[PDB]
Amino acid sequence: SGFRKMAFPSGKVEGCMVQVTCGTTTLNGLWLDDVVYCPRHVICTSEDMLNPNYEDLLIRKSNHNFLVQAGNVQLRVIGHSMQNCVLKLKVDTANPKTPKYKFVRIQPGQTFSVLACYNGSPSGVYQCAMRPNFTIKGSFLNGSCGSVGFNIDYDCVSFCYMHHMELPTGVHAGTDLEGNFYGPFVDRQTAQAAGTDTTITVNVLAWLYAAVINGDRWFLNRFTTTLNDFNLVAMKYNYEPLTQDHVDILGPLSAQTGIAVLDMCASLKELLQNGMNGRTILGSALLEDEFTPFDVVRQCS
Amino acid sequence: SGFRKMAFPSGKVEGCMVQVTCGTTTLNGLWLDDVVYCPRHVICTSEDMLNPNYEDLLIRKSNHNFLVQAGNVQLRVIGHSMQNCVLKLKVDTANPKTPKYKFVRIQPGQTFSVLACYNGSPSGVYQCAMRPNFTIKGSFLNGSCGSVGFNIDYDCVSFCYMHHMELPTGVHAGTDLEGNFYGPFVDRQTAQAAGTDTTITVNVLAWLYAAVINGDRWFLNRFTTTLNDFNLVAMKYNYEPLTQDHVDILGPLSAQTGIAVLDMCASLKELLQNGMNGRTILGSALLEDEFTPFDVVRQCS
Ligand SMILES: *CC(=O)N1CCN(c2nc(NC)nc(N[C@@H](CCO)c3ccccc3Cl)n2)C[C@H]1C(=O)NCCC(N)=O
Ligand SMILES: *CC(=O)N1CCN(c2nc(NC)nc(N[C@@H](CCO)c3ccccc3Cl)n2)C[C@H]1C(=O)NCCC(N)=O
Repeated sequence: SGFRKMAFPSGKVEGCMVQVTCGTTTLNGLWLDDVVYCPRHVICTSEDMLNPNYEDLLIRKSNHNFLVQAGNVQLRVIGHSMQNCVLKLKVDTANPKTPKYKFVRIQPGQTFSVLACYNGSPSGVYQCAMRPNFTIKGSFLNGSCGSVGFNIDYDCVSFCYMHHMELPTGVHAGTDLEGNFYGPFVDRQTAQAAGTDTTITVNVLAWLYAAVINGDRWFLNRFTTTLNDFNLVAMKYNYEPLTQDHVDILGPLSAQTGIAVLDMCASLKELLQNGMNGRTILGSALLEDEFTPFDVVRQCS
Repeated sequence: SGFRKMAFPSGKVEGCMVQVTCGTTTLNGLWLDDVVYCPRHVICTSEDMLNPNYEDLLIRKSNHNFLVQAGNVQLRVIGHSMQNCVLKLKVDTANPKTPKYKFVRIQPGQTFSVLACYNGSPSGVYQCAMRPNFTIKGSFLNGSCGSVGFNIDYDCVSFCYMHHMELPTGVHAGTDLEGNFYGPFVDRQTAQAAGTDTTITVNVLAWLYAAVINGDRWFLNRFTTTLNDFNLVAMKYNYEPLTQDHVDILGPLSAQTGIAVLDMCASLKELLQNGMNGRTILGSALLEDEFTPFDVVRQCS
């Protein structure tokens, strides 16, 4: 019983966090086997933030310009290279704490855990979702760059996010672990701003199933809807279209609760049109969209 | 920027989780130095749940009736003893991953991280608060007993909670690590139920300061209030009394934002009396009370 924003246990990722310093710039890196990954803007000088040519900046560096510290131990850099917007620092020691891992890029609407770090030291763990506009609503302060996002499945860490910047609205942008940005953001000074966002409909429906599994039933009704008629309502309320694949993915939660997916859609339509009339679902007075169907199944009975 | 329900990194606690089996009952234990701690109801037989005499149940046991597994390694039990509602199983191996730790009992209104576990294997981490009625609104399934709650300060884990049961409303009850229950709950079959709860006023005020630090200002006003006049409003809305100590504890957040505590109280009074008129604070449409002043300071700029 209960339903919380739950992250994956962070220990396997804690043992990978290091501090990378270049000049007077310090941020976090990720140490896997004998490579340390970090945002390439660690080599950016405050003099040309407008259009850094990173190829130029990096050719002017040697290995000894990179200070890597794992706890109280300094790691000798023996190679450096750029991959898209990430730097790869080869070190002379393989991390003995390297978990089984993968680099996976996630979709908008999928969730992951973030281990926020400062000066290579982990400070907290929380759950986040990739928004439809490829930002994340994180919690990060200055120096958090290089903190990572990840999911864990049977002892294997799938890294999906490395933090690079805060946008003007206070939301966050970064890359996958191959250095490729999520969304149109760039690691150079621009008035870049998050494009218009939408609500993740399949996740709101998953969360309504969580609520029914946990005994919140007040929002149910005897009605059904067609997919097409529901999607006309979704569009009006800035919700993403619900696809037949989404309906199929919600199949197990449907079967467990005995509520057809299009019957739940009729409830969501009524909540969008009427509001909640001062009631709450799973302790929230708004419709929550940062739990996937997988998240609900993992957490709920 | 941003404000999330953030837990402490869980690695130091993951390395302490083990599985304890007695008969056909399995739950989690906590392995620190050469002792494993777990709920004593692991020795309860389904035949007398009504008034188990645990002293009797334990005298009838030997060391070999306790199976302790740390990962894939079985730990030899060499001593067993009861302390209040916890069992202490002495094993022949000190946990090499034991962190610096303390056993601390927390107050209602204080927060902590929970590492939910099943069969000695960690599954997720989340943040929780001790409610004024000494329950916690956790997320736990069958077999979660023995999962712990904790805070971390400069490499030292202060354990404050061990999970023992779900109450009929779906909230959770357990003990400190000395085996003493939080609240009036008992590890025997009763219609025990959570007593009436209240909202943690000092934490709501801390969270309004977080919102101002993060640029949500719409709820501020030019008014002030006296402490006595605010507390008359608090009582009406089932909020805890605000003490002068609470006002003092909010001093740093007051100073950083330039908003006097009693000025923020005037805003909270207006939010209680008027509602939010369809607006949100820090992504919530209700007043959040599970962030302490310390939590806000740790997370915010
Ligand atoms: C992750 C982290 O700890 N960061 C983000 C990067 N960094 C920073 N500082 C400043 N000060 C002027 N400016 C930037 N500008 C961004 C572009 C935004 O358009 C930039 C510019 C050049 C190269 C790379 C980048 Cl990301 N970046 C310090 C620090 C931080 O959190 N800064 C807050 C603002 C931000 N845009 O991240
Ligand atoms: C933590 C955990 O994994 N638990 C909780 C304890 N346990 C359980 N099962 C059952 N089945 C009938 N009953 C109880 N009763 C509680 C008292 C509630 O009044 C009890 C009775 C005797 C001794 C100790 C206790 Cl806690 N407990 C299984 C399992 C679980 O989560 N059960 C759900 C219900 C509950 N009360 O925890």
